[PDB]
Amino acid sequence: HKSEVAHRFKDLGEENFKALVLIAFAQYLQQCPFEDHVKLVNEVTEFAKTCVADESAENCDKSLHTLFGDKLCTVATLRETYGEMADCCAKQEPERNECFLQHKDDNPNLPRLVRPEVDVMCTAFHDNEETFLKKYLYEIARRHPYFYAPELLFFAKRYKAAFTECCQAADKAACLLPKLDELRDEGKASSAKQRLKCASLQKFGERAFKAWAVARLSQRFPKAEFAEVSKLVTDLTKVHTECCHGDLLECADDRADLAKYICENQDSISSKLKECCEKPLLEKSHCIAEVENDEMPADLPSLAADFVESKDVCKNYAEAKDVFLGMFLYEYARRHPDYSVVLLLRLAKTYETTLEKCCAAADPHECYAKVFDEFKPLVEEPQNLIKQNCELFEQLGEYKFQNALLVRYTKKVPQVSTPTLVEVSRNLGKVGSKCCKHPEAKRMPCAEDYLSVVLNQLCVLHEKTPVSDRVTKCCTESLVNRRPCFSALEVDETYVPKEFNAETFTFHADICTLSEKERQIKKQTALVELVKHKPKATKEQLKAVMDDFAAFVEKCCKADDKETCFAEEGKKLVAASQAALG
Ligand SMILES: Cc1cn([C@H]2C[C@H](N=[N+]=[N-])[C@@H](CO)O2)c(=O)[nH]c1=O
Ligand SMILES: Cc1cn([C@H]2C[C@H](N=[N+]=[N-])[C@@H](CO)O2)c(=O)[nH]c1=O
Ligand SMILES: CCCCCCCCCCCCCC(=O)O
Ligand SMILES: CCCCCCCCCCCCCC(=O)O
Ligand SMILES: CCCCCCCCCCCCCC(=O)O
Ligand SMILES: CCCCCCCCCCCCCC(=O)O
Ligand SMILES: CCCCCCCCCCCCCC(=O)O
Ligand SMILES: CCCCCCCCCCCCCC(=O)O
Ligand SMILES: CCCCCCCCCCCCCC(=O)O
Repeated sequence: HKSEVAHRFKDLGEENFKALVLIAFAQYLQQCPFEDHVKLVNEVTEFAKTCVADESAENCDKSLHTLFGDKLCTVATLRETYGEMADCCAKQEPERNECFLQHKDDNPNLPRLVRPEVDVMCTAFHDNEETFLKKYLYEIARRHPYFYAPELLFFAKRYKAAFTECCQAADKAACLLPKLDELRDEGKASSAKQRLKCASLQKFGERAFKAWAVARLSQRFPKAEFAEVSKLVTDLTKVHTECCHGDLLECADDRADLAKYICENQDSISSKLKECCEKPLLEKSHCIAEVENDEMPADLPSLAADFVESKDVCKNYAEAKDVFLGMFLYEYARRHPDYSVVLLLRLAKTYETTLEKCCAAADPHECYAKVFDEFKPLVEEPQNLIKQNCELFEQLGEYKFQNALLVRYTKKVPQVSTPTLVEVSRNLGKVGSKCCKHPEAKRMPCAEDYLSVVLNQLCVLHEKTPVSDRVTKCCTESLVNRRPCFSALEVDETYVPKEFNAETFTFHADICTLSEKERQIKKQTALVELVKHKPKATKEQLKAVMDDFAAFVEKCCKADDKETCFAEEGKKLVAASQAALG
């Protein structure tokens, strides 16, 4: 408007305003103390208020970036603490803002943030709700300088809502701790997703991204016209290019403009944007991003007509291959919400691979008159797995099932950090329950969304601590082949069973006194180690020793003494195993 500051304050509101400014500065000045950021926020906020009362007061005409940069440069110890970053204060705005971007650190050498006791958290919440929430928001923000601010804000309110509900409950911990875990996990998945897209836009390219967006937007807005979808994909692409550069304000405006365009064209995109569009800026785009799939028109012909029989097909394909394959993808995508984008892309690639060789023959219509046959095996696969796993996830519960993955993966690539094997296994497990719950129509898309992050996380580690090239092969394979690659790893047969060591299996009674998350992650570390020492063991074998061990501990937690039991009735089990498996 006449003043940017004013305008952002007016529609964001004072409370949200204060919290975003805090997250902003917390992400650059990651080293300064909370108390300092509060002075800052309050200052900036008093100024904002100045521009709201008189939208023409001194300096209110300045742009946010400018103002932001000016405040960053007033920090007395900028150069002493951030050193080179302080040099940014010498450039002329555009360059300055760009300079600040590139100096923001991502590996803040800061201590892991620990979860204090429920009683103290609850007490802290109660005594001073704002300092408590804003303090932790500041803590999460300075350790994650790239986590999109608004989204972090959105998480805070969930944290606030969980304390609010739990701290005044009967069994606080049992109420609170699980919700805090659902937020930690969820919070990590979100961080991972946004870095993955920005990475993909880098690797795979702007085109591949678009292909991905068309598939995704068509499943969500099946009723819209290819032209309409296509318009949204071009915009969606920019939004994410700019956003991936890292400027919070630019990124925010792009998401806002798009969300507004979508709401002003509702009846041309979806009939599911009712709610979201009534919401205020902040929540609007976010809301839209999680909207449900509109229903597809019952009418809808079939792909056969326009993509196989129809004359002009090779003609349409040569005039605009990209737009053409875009329409294929679009038409298929909107008819199949239950497919994972990536699956939709193999289909699209395959179709392309056929028209490329087929429109080169003397009579194509014959060459490609059976493409849809090549599609069946490609679709059946991801489906059949989803079934094999989700069904198995029944016989056994999450934990007992994570123990199946655990063994299966340790035997594929046994030369991998045992604690990385435990994390990945457990993570796959959670993916199994977060999804297998959904109906046979949201499964594949869910898995795709969660398996991806888990897979990238596992590649990032493998990238930093390489070991097995097979994984490397999968980690450097194509966007569309990553998963199948992993799903095709066979048990490794070159493995040299790990040197024995009874210590790795030496246990004590200190475990009859540990929470689930504890007991588990230990019964699982031995299980993994047990496979690396005798990978030639079978499921009947391990499903046996897993019992001779489990029900063994219950016998030491049922004995007057323990230490002896956990060594006496132990070792007795070790030998009874180092024999029954050799
Ligand atoms: C990245 C991220 C982490 N967290 C969680 C994970 C962190 N612990 N660990 N590991 C915890 C630190 O308070 O917050 C969150 O709530 N939101 C987020 O966006
Ligand atoms: C669609 C989607 C996007 N994101 C990313 C993309 C958003 N940025 N942009 N553009 C970012 C917003 O926090 O989160 C996400 O974390 N989960 C999702 O489901
Ligand atoms: C905008 C974010 C506001 C966050 C307020 C967070 C309060 C978090 C307590 C977190 C305890 C986490 C324990 C853990 O991750 O292991
Ligand atoms: C002086 C510091 C000013 C910081 C202002 C931050 C404003 C953030 C607005 C974010 C709007 C997001 C809209 C959306 O995601 O759809
Ligand atoms: C203003 C944004 C409205 C977005 C509605 C999005 C439905 C999105 C499925 C999106 C996958 C998006 C990836 C990205 O945005 O970078
Ligand atoms: C208006 C935009 C139309 C875009 C049409 C895109 C068609 C993309 C086919 C992409 C195949 C990608 C295969 C791969 O990335 O490995
Ligand atoms: C020790 C490192 C192990 C890394 C394991 C990566 C495993 C990826 C598995 C994907 C499995 C899909 C299974 C299924 O669909 O039924
Ligand atoms: C404990 C792990 C449970 C895993 C269940 C995995 C279901 C995976 C479905 C994968 C579909 C992949 C589709 C694709 O890659 O194109
Ligand atoms: C040298 C002998 C090493 C034995 C290692 C045994 C590891 C057993 C893990 C058992 C996990 C059982 C889980 C369950 O029963 O629900």
